[PDB]
Amino acid sequence: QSELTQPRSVSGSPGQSVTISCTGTSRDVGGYNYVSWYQQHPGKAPKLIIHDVIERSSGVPDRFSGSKSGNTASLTISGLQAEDEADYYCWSFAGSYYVFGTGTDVTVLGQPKANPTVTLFPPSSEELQANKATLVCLISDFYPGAVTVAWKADGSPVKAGVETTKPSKQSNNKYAASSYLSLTPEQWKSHRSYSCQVTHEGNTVEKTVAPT
Amino acid sequence: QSELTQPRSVSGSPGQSVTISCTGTSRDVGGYNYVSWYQQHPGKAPKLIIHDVIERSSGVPDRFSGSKSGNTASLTISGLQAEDEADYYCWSFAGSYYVFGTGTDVTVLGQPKANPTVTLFPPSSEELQANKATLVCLISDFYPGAVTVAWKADGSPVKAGVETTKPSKQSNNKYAASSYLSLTPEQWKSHRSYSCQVTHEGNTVEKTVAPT
Amino acid sequence: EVQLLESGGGLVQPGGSLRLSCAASGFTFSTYQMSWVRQAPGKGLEWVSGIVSSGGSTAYADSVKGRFTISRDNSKNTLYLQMNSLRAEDTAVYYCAGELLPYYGMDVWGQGTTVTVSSASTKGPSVFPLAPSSKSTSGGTAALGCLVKDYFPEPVTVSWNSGALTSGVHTFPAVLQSSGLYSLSSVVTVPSSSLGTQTYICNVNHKPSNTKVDKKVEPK
Amino acid sequence: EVQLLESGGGLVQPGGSLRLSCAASGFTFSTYQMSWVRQAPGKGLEWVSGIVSSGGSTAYADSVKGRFTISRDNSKNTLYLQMNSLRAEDTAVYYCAGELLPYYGMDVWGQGTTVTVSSASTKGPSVFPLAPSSKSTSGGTAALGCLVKDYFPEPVTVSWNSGALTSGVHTFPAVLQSSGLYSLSSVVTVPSSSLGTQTYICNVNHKPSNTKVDKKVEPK
Repeated sequence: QSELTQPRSVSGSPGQSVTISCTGTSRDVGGYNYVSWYQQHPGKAPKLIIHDVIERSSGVPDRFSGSKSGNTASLTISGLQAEDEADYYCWSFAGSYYVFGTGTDVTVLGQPKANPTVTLFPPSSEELQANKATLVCLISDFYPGAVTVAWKADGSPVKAGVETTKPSKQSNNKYAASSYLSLTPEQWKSHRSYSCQVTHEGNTVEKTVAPT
Repeated sequence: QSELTQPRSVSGSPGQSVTISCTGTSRDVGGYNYVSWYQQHPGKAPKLIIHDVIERSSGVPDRFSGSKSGNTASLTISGLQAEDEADYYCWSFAGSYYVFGTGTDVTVLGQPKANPTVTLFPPSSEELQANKATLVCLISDFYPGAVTVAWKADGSPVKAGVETTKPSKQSNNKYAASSYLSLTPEQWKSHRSYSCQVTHEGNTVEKTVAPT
Repeated sequence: EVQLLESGGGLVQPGGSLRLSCAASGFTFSTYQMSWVRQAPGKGLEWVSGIVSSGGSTAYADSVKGRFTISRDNSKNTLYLQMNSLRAEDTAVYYCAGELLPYYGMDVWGQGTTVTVSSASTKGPSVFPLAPSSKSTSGGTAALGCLVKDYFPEPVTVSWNSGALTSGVHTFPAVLQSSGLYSLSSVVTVPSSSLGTQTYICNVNHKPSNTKVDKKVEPK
Repeated sequence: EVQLLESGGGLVQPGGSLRLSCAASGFTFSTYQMSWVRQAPGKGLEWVSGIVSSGGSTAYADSVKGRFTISRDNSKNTLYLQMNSLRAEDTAVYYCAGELLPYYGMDVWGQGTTVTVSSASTKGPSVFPLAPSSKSTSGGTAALGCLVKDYFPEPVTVSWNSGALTSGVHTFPAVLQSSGLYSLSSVVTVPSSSLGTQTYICNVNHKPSNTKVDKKVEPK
């Protein structure tokens, strides 16, 4: 039917303003004054923040405003706060259907360096009796959201059987990832120690488990 | 020795500023620059928001500021938002001890008047076999935080055995209350119906239960 | 107060069918116009079908025309979406959303129901206890948890001591393995000093497979 | 990450004693000044005792001197408060709170432990199921719940389907009865259509009396 084009992402620093544009056709954003904006945090339903181009929903501060000029609607957010970090979608009536825009991921920067907390578990008893063995390296509360994971057996690296998630953002826009090493019960028993060595911003943190 | 006096309560409308004073002595608020402010929502730990008279904590927006004149510290909050509704405590070093201020309850107003949802349960079978009977009238999502409960048996009022709570702010600064009518299993059995009748701003809502 | 309560999602084969429902309350359902909106993993919102306050009169995204039917009954305040001949690209969270005055926008939203369209079958999780080490228990604090291995689809729910334990709890996002199965871990950090008197049970729930496992986590 | 985990609160007779604990993690405990702060029901924050990073050197509110002792060891990273000769006015949430540089203020906080000083005794709740009507369920929506009668002290925890159920759950504030016992109710609102197929269990937790009840709510 057609698309309502937004920038994929925009970032700002705390206390600044960002504007998000939304370009449609004379049939939608230019085809009525029925433009809404939606805010959506990870895992929650969208919240309606602006309706009828310019009107804030109840409880939405005046830090949020909408506008329009020909076929392009805009949302401006001023005094940007950590909590404004989210995806935003415009929306318009389009005569015989409705359409959401393509979405803009808004990141709010600043926010301090956090180094990860690393927690490493060795295989459990129940797992070994099951003839499987999983080493779990949990990495949390880091910022920025990038880490490198290296595994070790005695000295010497291991590279076979590793699966690591992408960093995702926990409640607080501080990041968490996970890494798994699958071993056979008899390779777990062949070494004296296994290590999870996590790098973030030049700095490596290490944890270590052992058959014991 | 040492108090640190704050106004009990201050209210503002959305988008406005409010200031909160904190008067100590030359021996505390006047006796160091070690004045902090705390924000605390119900049932959660206090959050440090200003330290060293004037410095904001990480992730505290610019719209919180602190100052001082002689023995009085002040917290100003500008562009007041729903989430600013909370209690605020100053704090100072006091030489051989620490002291919290007396606390200020900050209310943020407007917010739409809301009519309550009433939900009335009759006594359960398990309860009645225990030889007791409790009618439960649950009142939620209302604004402001005043309601009036009347109970009925068939036609007529019942004022004996009623316990009703004070309204409390639920998550959303919309209010909830409950009312409990304790009867004997035979006084419950001896009417055709019981009613919970809830008034809020001159509007009465009624719910009605009966034996089977 | 004003809520929309949805049900019916699921794992379905390609060609399969599913009916979603959405029971309303807190507002005059019959005077609001109602939509289904969906969102695929990692992707944007997309409007799907609309029905006007009365019923009968309906609009469909072209993506689903001929396959989906939005309906309602205002006597039972319920909204439906019949989805037929489903394909993998229909894999999404589905939301019912309502709109009293038309063109105003949608400001009542359900919590969403996940629809998975796959040729892969449901696999229930294996739950393994991640025992507090007898090392860093020289220090004040201990990490304990549960390994939730080899399930499909998305998602698994983890709570602790039937939901009474909430402090110190971090459930991590799942790893998608080569095999196409997920695993995740939940961790609780607790006072070491509690590890003798206090019982820590992880409650794992995975709907698609009707799996509810309680696993006691003990010192090792 | 930077966490303080407390234990030890309780119901106590006047004249009794109680030791609170607080196990730290994610920061250098040894280098922080540590406090206990309490808060009486409906009242304000009250600083109570402090101990310097180094140990030994300690300050006390006058409210509690000769009765409370703050201690620490920086090898277990753990903070203590021994409370002797408790009186009813000592009834409060107690918080662990630390501050690296003195005079700065405190922004690590424990989650709080409730201390009740009463001539008491603990009473565990009776749990009664609040069954959905066959009168309301002509419409889309059903209210079901749990009645939690006659407990002391505060608080009771209520969760549903062992924590798996979350949406549409409202647990109301307790009523203090003439008797001096509390009662509360939890309610979940659910699609009526789910009532044949879906199990609803309320999990009621009252620590003081070691009570954990699970009660199945069924249509009658």
